[PDB]
Amino acid sequence: LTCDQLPKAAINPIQEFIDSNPLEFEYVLTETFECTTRIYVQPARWSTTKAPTALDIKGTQIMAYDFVGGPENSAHLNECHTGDKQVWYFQYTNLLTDNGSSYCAYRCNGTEIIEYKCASNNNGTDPLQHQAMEVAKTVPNGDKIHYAKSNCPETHGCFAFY
Amino acid sequence: LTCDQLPKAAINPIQEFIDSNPLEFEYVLTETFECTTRIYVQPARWSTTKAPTALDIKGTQIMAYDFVGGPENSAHLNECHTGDKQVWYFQYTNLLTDNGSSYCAYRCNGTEIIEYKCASNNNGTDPLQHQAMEVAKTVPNGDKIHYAKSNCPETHGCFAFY
Ligand SMILES: *[C@@H]1O[C@H](CO)[C@@H](O)[C@H](O)[C@H]1NC(C)=O
Ligand SMILES: *[C@@H]1O[C@H](CO)[C@@H](O)[C@H](O)[C@H]1NC(C)=O
Ligand SMILES: *[C@@H]1O[C@H](CO)[C@@H](O)[C@H](O)[C@H]1NC(C)=O
Ligand SMILES: *[C@@H]1O[C@H](CO)[C@@H](O)[C@H](O)[C@H]1NC(C)=O
Repeated sequence: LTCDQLPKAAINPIQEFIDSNPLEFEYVLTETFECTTRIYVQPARWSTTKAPTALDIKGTQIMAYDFVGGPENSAHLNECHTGDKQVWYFQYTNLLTDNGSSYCAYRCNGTEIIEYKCASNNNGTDPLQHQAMEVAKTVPNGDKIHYAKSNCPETHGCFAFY
Repeated sequence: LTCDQLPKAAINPIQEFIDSNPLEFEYVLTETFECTTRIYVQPARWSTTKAPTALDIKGTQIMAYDFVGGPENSAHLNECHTGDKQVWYFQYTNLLTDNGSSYCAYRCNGTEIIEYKCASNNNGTDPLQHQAMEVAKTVPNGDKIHYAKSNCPETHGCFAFY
């Protein structure tokens, strides 16, 4: 199996993601998105693209990306500080269940995987999530995929921020 | 007029704030919240306080505060990185109108004002907002209140983030 052959799952309407806030990552590829919270935001009233935004928040640092739909269930992200483009797909989503929400998303470079983000608001207890992670690790460079919360900083009274 | 005598307006239910996302500050007191976007987040499924969170996002930096209600329409904030406490009130709110949402909030130390945050998603066009700012500037230390967006960094394709 190669990264281009992974499933490209249907994307839930944006409000379903917003209603899942806040999420934390359970499995990631590089160190970048360890100990990170995901927040979805609807488009600004003054946005001329009317693209929603994904926020990746790691302590007191934040990466924001406006995103729009592309072909074959892709998300086309524009990183808001640089204007750099990223193309993402979902292996699966399972939002707004009786046990909360999860999904696994990935970014390829051709046949290899270069980033991975499995998110949930149920502490990774959706059996689909572990299952998806085990499939993603089988594509080239998927050996890097690892648990995202092994050594996160101590909290100071909040639950999704530190 | 002193800061303790400013109005302490009714607080809209949290979902009305969430539905106003994203907001930007129009008037602030210190330099801290210049060029800053406000995002409200519902409590995490795993939060034992079930407090919502306010996010103040300034470029790639973020301050998060879980907050709960206190006496006399106060918001009691817990800054998520330090555990430091802040007590806030609203001069007014005007959320989810046909021209969007605005509010002005403040933080006193006794008779003086120490921080001010007027937010909107309509570029400060709610006449209540300019009016509230003109009242707040009359309390001790209100002379510091100023326009929040005079010199913000260039955007790179997004609208509420940079
Ligand atoms: C994929 O890798 C190649 C080789 O380094 C690079 O030129 C390209 O920009 C990368 N990203 C893609 C195709 O999104
Ligand atoms: C979340 O899952 C991790 C890993 O299994 C575990 O160590 C932790 O106790 C869980 N947290 C809760 C609140 O159940
Ligand atoms: C108000 O100012 C006094 C004097 O510096 C300080 O001790 C106190 O902690 C400040 N903050 C309050 C009352 O919230
Ligand atoms: C927002 O208001 C400022 C100050 O009046 C103005 O310079 C700017 O052009 C306004 N933006 C829009 C999109 O109307």
